[PDB]
Amino acid sequence: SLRSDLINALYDDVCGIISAEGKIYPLGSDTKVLSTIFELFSRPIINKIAEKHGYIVEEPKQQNHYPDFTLYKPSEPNKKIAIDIKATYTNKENEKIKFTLGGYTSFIRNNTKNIVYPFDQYIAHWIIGYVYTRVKTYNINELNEIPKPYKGVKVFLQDKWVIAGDLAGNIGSIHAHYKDFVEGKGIFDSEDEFLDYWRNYEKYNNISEYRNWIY
Amino acid sequence: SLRSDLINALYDVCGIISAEGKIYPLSTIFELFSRPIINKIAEKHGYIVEEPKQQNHYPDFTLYKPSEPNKKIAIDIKATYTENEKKFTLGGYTSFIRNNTKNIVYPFDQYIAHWIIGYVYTRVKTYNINELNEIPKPYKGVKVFLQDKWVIAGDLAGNIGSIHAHYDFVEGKGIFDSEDEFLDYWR
Repeated sequence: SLRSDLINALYDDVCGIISAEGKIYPLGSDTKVLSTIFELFSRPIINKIAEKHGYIVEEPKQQNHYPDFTLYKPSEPNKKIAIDIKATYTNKENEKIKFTLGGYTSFIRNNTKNIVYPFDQYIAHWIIGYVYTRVKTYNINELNEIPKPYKGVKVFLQDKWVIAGDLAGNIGSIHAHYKDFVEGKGIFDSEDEFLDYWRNYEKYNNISEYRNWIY
Repeated sequence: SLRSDLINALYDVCGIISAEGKIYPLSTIFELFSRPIINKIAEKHGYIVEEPKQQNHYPDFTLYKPSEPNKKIAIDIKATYTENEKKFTLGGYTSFIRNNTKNIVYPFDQYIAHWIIGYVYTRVKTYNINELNEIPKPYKGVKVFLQDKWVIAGDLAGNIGSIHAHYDFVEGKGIFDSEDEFLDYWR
């Protein structure tokens, strides 16, 4: 399985940005730089495991476009995997955390807008999450002093719908603990249910209401 | 002159470095570069800086002397690219400028100045400290400027597009006659 191999490759970080002159600038939990920093560590991994399974990998040449990684065996080109990399922080190790998962007004509702390949062609939508515990340049010899943005990184690979939640922030994911994301304990019964909730989200506001609405 | 001190004080990065010494080859970066500089000069003048607490909120940096809240300065870190040739975008012309209390940190009427810090670069496996030379750069050459929003703004988006001139920007060379004509166009 590309999937079990892949996730077990993720199971086994940043000091700052480095210049050509070897000068290092710390980053320290200041803003969105950490999502770009996270996808960077993953690109190599997604690539070695795919290759060792005969899978192509691809990225949105047209920059802003879903998903970060499109995978597929040339033989059966029509079954494509969507792999998005999301990241979130936790100030308290062992507290519940949240993620954002992409828009619901575009490709989930249109089919073609803002996606690398048409939605109908992807058979799986995986999510790679990192939960990192929140906590004048430097030399190459100062790596162990440079004020790090976080201390501890956790990752999980889970299908998108499984962890999707019922509240917008751009879809918000469930509000659970690291374990619930790994375990796969979301709130939707089927992905059919997840698609229908988010496509019709113009009646209902949360899952109870929703399920009543389908009556 | 905080505009002076700032400009005076006002970019080569080719990778991110890991704890294990490894280096990963590469607009958030320029953001990250300005922050440290913006703050050291302002503390040198007595301004408290404040970033936004939500996406899409003007401005990137609001600065003020606590005793004069209606004399805050807004700064916007803007960055684009060329190799040497022929344009930025400038927030939105629908919100805080016609509203005042929307999509902005403070009411537009508290800002007695708006600026833009512009960076115009030129575009184009892991390595280690010795391999540092072999790391292909992300951008060839980087230029920087600060100028008000009204001095370099004009036609339309295609946000709200600035002029399409040659790094002019530092000289002001824009098309509007004043900041009243600037607003009286986009409003």
